[PDB]
Amino acid sequence: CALDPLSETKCTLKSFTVEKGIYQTSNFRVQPTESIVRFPNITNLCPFGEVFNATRFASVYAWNRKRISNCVADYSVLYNSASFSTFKCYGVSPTKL
Amino acid sequence: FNKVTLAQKFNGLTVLPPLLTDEMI
Amino acid sequence: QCVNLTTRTQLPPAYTNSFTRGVYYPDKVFRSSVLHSTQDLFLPFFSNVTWFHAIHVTKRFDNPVLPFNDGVYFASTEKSNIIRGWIFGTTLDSKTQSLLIVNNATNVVIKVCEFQFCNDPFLGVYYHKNNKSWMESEFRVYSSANNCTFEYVSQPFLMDLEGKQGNFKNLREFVFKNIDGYFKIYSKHTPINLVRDLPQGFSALEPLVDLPIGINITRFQTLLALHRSYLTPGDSSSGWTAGAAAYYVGYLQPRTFLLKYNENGTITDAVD
Amino acid sequence: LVKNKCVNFNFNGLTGTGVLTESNKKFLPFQQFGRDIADTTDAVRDPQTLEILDITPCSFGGVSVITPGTNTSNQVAVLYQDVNCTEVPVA
Ligand SMILES: *[C@@H]1O[C@H](CO)[C@@H](O[C@@H]2O[C@H](CO)[C@@H](O)[C@H](O)[C@H]2NC(C)=O)[C@H](O)[C@H]1NC(C)=O
Ligand SMILES: *[C@@H]1O[C@H](CO)[C@@H](O)[C@H](O)[C@H]1NC(C)=O
Ligand SMILES: *[C@@H]1O[C@H](CO)[C@@H](O)[C@H](O)[C@H]1NC(C)=O
Ligand SMILES: *[C@@H]1O[C@H](CO)[C@@H](O)[C@H](O)[C@H]1NC(C)=O
Ligand SMILES: *[C@@H]1O[C@H](CO)[C@@H](O)[C@H](O)[C@H]1NC(C)=O
Ligand SMILES: *[C@@H]1O[C@H](CO)[C@@H](O)[C@H](O)[C@H]1NC(C)=O
Repeated sequence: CALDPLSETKCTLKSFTVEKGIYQTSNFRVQPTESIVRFPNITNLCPFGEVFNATRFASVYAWNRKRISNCVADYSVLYNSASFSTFKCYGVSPTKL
Repeated sequence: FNKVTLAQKFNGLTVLPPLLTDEMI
Repeated sequence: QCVNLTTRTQLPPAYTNSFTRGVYYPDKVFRSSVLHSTQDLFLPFFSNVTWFHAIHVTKRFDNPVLPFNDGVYFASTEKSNIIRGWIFGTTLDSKTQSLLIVNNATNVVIKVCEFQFCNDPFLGVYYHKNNKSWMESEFRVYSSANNCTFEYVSQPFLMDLEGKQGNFKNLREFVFKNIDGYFKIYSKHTPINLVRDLPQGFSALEPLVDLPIGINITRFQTLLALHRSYLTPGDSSSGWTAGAAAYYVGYLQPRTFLLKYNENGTITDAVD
Repeated sequence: LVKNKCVNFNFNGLTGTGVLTESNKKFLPFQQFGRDIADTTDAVRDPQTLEILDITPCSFGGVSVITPGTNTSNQVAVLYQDVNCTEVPVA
């Protein structure tokens, strides 16, 4: 029942002989080649560069606070450079963004 | 013919054309 | 410091039926020549809208508290950009967070903080001799701000460089919502010619900006802009002057609406 | 993206299967994905180039066999209900 179309008609009709006519034996369905994905552009990145590459700093007792919100984050540019001494986080893995 | 107006393809539904087309009718 | 201004006698609220106005796109989906039925919160087609006199004529001042009730309609026929600011929140003090939406000739600023709003705040502008121009200061509305969780700069939607065109006044309508912790704002610019501010012409409302701010919102208050009173150098006095203006405030309600989409996707007509 | 090929698209916020083709219908500057009667995803706007793409369900249909009869011959002919001849050998 899976070698020739005529044998498929024989199997679907449950007989060894077939009369002249038309018969529907199987349903044919295509499948996707691959899964594609699309997302909006990369705009308004986190201003980590303007903060980490700042010309001057502030005193510890008068530490300056910067607010970063409503923007895209990219932590790869942070851990990519091996130019740091202590890279410590609390409660979150850097590799599980 | 022009006085009759509204059958579309979908996920699992199809429509088969008639044996006798309009011209032969 | 805040300049206080209240009147013992309250102006009675006027009324208007707001003919066939207040329809916005419920979603951002596209349909071509389809009649679609939606279940969302729309302004009733023939309802009572409150026509408020922000300044009444020397002149009286009033920006009274208006309950939100999960949706507000807003429109006006201002000619000199008298209406500039919106205020939303719970208590409008330092106790809880609040939302201020203000705009100037350059850009719109949306800012949600623990704003300390004055009881009777108004926007004041004064001439800058050093800058040889006019600027706006938002400190007249709030004194101290702390814990600012959102900043926003965007293109202005209320001001025009042309100015007043005469009798060809332009009508601007806004619709606010608060669903799933999102603050959605709609707008539409439409010219008018008739004396009555809300005409029979029906036009759709297009989305402008969505805000993902989670704050309990139950009360809102409108804001007005005032100009500094300037006298001769030989005289010294303190005061503020502005032109008379009015705006319309209507409350949304859950209703079933049918919208007619044309071929190009623009709403042309609707029925309640 | 790939056009005129059956793919499992995953666009911004919505997921589905179908084919991606060139568009002629024009959206409004604030809309994301179109629709049609019965509320099925008919077209999706590209977030990148601000272009529109129509979505068509994957080609499918029932097969059929043309048999003159067992007692007259063994030759047969297979018929697919509604398929373009380019994408027949898929399954
Ligand atoms: C999203 O980003 C892509 C790539 O950065 C932009 O694609 C550009 O499109 C213009 C169209 O005129 C082409 O001239 C450029 O060659 C494309 N590539 C680049 C790198 O610019 C696309 O325009 C962006 N879309 C939005 C809405 O910002
Ligand atoms: C600082 O500038 C250097 C030089 O361009 C660059 O390599 C580095 O990534 C910058 N740091 C950040 C945090 O952007
Ligand atoms: C005057 O202004 C102060 C400051 O907000 C306010 O507390 C007070 O109630 C106002 N009084 C009157 C009579 O307007
Ligand atoms: C709809 O779009 C077509 C094609 O651009 C245009 O010819 C027609 O005038 C438009 N109709 C309206 C009402 O805008
Ligand atoms: C043999 O096949 C023909 C097909 O043309 C059919 O008409 C005929 O009935 C068949 N004979 C028998 C005995 O079934
Ligand atoms: C089948 O697809 C080819 C591919 O270009 C096209 O030229 C042809 O017109 C299509 N035929 C039908 C009947 O859809």
